[PDB]
Amino acid sequence: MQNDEGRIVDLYIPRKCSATGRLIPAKEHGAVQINVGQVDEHGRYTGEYHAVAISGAVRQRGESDACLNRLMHEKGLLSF
Amino acid sequence: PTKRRNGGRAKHGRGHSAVVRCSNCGRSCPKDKAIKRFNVRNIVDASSQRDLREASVYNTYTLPKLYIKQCYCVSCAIHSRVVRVRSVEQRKVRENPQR
Amino acid sequence: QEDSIAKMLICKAHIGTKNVEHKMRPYVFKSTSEGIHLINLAKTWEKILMAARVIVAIENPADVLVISARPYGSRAVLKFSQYVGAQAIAGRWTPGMLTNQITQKFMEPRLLIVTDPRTDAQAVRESAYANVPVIALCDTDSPLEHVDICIPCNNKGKESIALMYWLLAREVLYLRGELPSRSVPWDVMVDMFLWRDP
Amino acid sequence: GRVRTRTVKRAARQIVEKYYAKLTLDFQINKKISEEVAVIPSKRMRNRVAGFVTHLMKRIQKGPVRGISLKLQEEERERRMDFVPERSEVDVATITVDQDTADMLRALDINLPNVVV
Amino acid sequence: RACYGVLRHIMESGAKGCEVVVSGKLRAQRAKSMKFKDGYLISTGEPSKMFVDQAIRSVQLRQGVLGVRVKIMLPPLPDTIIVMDPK
Amino acid sequence: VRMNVLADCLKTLVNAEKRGRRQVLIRPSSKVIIKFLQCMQRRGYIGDFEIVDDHRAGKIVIELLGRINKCGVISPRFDIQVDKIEQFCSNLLPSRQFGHLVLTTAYGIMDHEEARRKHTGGKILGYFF
Amino acid sequence: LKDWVPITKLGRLVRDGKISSIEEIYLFSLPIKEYQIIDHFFQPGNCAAPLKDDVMKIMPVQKQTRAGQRTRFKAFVAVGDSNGHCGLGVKCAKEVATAIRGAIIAAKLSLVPVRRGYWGNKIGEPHTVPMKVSGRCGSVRVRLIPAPRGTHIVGAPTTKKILGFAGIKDCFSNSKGSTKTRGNFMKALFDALSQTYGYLTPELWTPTVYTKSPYQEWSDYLART
RNA sequence: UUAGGGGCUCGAAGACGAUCAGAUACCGUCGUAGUCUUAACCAUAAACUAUGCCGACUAGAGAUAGGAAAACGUCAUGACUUCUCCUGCACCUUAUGAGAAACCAAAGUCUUUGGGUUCUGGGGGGAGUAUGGUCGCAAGGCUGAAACUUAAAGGAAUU
Repeated sequence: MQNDEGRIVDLYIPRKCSATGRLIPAKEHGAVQINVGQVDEHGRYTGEYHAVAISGAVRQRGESDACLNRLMHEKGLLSF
Repeated sequence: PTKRRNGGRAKHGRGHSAVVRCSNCGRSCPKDKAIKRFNVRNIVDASSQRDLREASVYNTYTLPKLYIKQCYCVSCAIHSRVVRVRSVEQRKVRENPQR
Repeated sequence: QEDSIAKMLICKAHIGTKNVEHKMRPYVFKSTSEGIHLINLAKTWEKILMAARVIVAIENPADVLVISARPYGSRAVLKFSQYVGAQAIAGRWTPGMLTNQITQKFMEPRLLIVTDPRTDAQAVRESAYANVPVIALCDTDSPLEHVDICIPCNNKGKESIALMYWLLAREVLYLRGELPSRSVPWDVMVDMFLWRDP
Repeated sequence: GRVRTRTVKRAARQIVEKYYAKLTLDFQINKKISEEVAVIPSKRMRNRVAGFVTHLMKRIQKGPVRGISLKLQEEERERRMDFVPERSEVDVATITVDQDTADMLRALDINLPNVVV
Repeated sequence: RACYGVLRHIMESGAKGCEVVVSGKLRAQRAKSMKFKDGYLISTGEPSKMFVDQAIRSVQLRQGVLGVRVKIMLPPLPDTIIVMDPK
Repeated sequence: VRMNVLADCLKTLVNAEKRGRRQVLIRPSSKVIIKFLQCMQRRGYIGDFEIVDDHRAGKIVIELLGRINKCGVISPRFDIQVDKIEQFCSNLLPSRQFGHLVLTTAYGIMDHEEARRKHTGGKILGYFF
Repeated sequence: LKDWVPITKLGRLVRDGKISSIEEIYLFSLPIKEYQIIDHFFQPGNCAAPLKDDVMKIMPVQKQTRAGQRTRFKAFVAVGDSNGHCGLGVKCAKEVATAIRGAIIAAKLSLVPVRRGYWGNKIGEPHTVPMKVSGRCGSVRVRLIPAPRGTHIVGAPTTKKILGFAGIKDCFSNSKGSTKTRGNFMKALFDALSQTYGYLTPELWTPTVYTKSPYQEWSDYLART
């Protein structure tokens, strides 16, 4: 949301749910943000991670986990 | 408003069911909506039947049971306390009490 | 590696119920005669490797909960609270933990873990008021609604619950760096996680 | 009836938590004991709480009682919690599989020592 | 505004609880008794007469007389039992 | 029975959009739909799509993103006169800034933004935003 | 007045002054449970500007029980600071002033940010509902439409106030259904404005950054009591 | 209802006997038309799923009726078990889908408003009345007003 020349007007940007790509509003208290930690060789290790967020619209279906598998198959660390 | 989704008659894809007369009232109700208790029972109670086991001819005898199918009117049932009446939540259950 | 999959046979963790949910169906395979369904034991252990990496990457481990209504969880969960330094509840949950600030058992966790989402559904309902991601040990019966990250096992067997909470604690510890090498299996036995009759 | 209110319950229940030592199953020492440890204003109330203290001590004698912190059981509950045998698994090498359960690993791979009963 | 100010002083002073009733007509021709209460206040028994203190006055206005009650619970009760810790 | 082919497919699309599917198949497919989907695809509202060549009307399978709030159809296909493209989208579209009317014209199927600068109206077909 | 003892993770962080402003809370979608959190951000003079509260309506409600009737008063209160922040709250109580206290507390707790747009050309601070946004509550449909600058607000007097407390300068209101029930009408108007951020434009097609939460970055403070 | 058959039982009318202040009713005992059938009429019922008819897409589980395919399946062309497919009457669970709510896989996909089409409604009475028309052997059916009247009728839930 720009105007005239630069200056991103408005306050903040709503997070976009990974599973549906649909924006999470202010008062969705059923929203989630997972952190999943990486590992080095013979790890061990955390602190570097893949963040991922999903809305309460997706969760109350029961389709949270099936989509969250897809979002960490493409990263590498599952093999479904 | 609909007090029952069913309507209490339990009829689907007919347009016309069979009819039965109530065993007490007299009333023509539909067979589906009748409310029926098939009362099997032996003839001489339980306490009184030992007289027949004492008195009788033959070494043992099975006292043969009386088989009747009662059919009721709703109004005859609720008066006679076969069904009485239930809450809005507990209405929906269709199982057997006294299996 | 192979040995966790070998131990899952001794658990009877591959066994589940007659009825199977639509969501839980992918894990189950080759339903047996008698109408009992079997779980892919690769797909169980791959999701403990998932679920360990979620629990690690939390700074304070006390912000994790572990919950169980059923009494087979009670000795299991209270040993889990030692090694991963987490809060723990057993028995009756008392709703308005996560809502209701005034109540003196007001806990505001980041992550939440459950045995069965069927038996303590009231915990899993309350997670959706406070932005708390769940983890669950699912059976083929149990629902996935407000459940992130299933770990599909036998829930009802008293052996089988322990031998998940053994593998998580062990899995979490290696990630944590608590265990220096993977030549040793572990110091502590399985049988600290169990349940006894008296 | 002689049902006791929560003010009568709480006081008698709190005594056996912490002052469990001392008082015996006997009543007439407990009537005296209750008064000294804690304030009780009236004479009728001191018997009614002390009767319920001896009722709890009988129930503690009979079995383990719910709702009492005492912690003696915990000290002794933790000794049950502490104990462990040799092992309930890796026992012994081969595991009693079935027709269906063995054919998981034949499809899935992972080689192991197995049985087919 | 007046009755809260009187109720605030006795609560600040270190009374355990209180109430203040005002009967009689008020913004109306029919009578309508307003009631104000904060902190617990027993009504019954011999422990009423000691541990409460209670008072009543008249007060006279253009349209009629108002009532005014006050009742104030004070700080060895019958009901409460304070049990010691042994160490 | 089945009068508008385009009208069925956009309801099929917008349902399985709101449910939140990765990809959907539609049927029976046509020359109009691929051209209607092509002018969504320029503006960046859906990804790729295949069109299986079964020996029949055919099935169109689209990859899609979480981007279309809605697409619809205006039966009857009204005529509009370049003056009156501005009057329609004031009524129809959610704002003046974003969204598209889309309308068949003798220089091909196109958006109302393209129909203004080519300077030719035609029959209105549908919309999306 | 007064030094409240913060309860919960959010309460502790705000008093210390670790979280900067409420857009950080609204991003990660965290429930604000005490009103003392939101009292902190809107400080007098400092706030620019302080939150303003107006009492929309007072309605007497009666329950017929046994002998006599008991009447309680239900107080609708909207509250907002012009510049995109608005709220809507209700409470009932036996006296009138005791309802309005708790109504203002509930209004602050249900405080929602409102994005705002330009109607065509886009120069010099936004002034409108950015698209045609509907809201419903209980057979009251309300539809807010962008208007050109200087249009002002077109709508019911009730409509002017709670769009006024958002900061929306220009509108065209429509209103189907029974607008007589002001309890439903305010909720319908309010839940329209709540959905403004929820609606996805081509301006927000770019994939998100994912910053750390305020729960994450100030975890080590929340270890100690 | 009309004209022939048949007429057991039940039974609008009618008859007495009870009950009651009265009781032309409930209850009881008789009992003609009718009930049944061939040949014409009549054309309405809470004729109800009080939800028009085709079409697309939305969500699962277990039953069930009909047909079809598979299994070294179990017992003797068929019965049963396990599994999939369409086509039926439904049922349970749930919804960031809808609704005023009751409730609803349709009453969903509708202010983010347009797949095709038939019929009907516009506060409550007056009134389904009056008059005219037309169908009917009649009973009545279909079509169908006004003067005057009135601030509420009506729906779903709560105490």
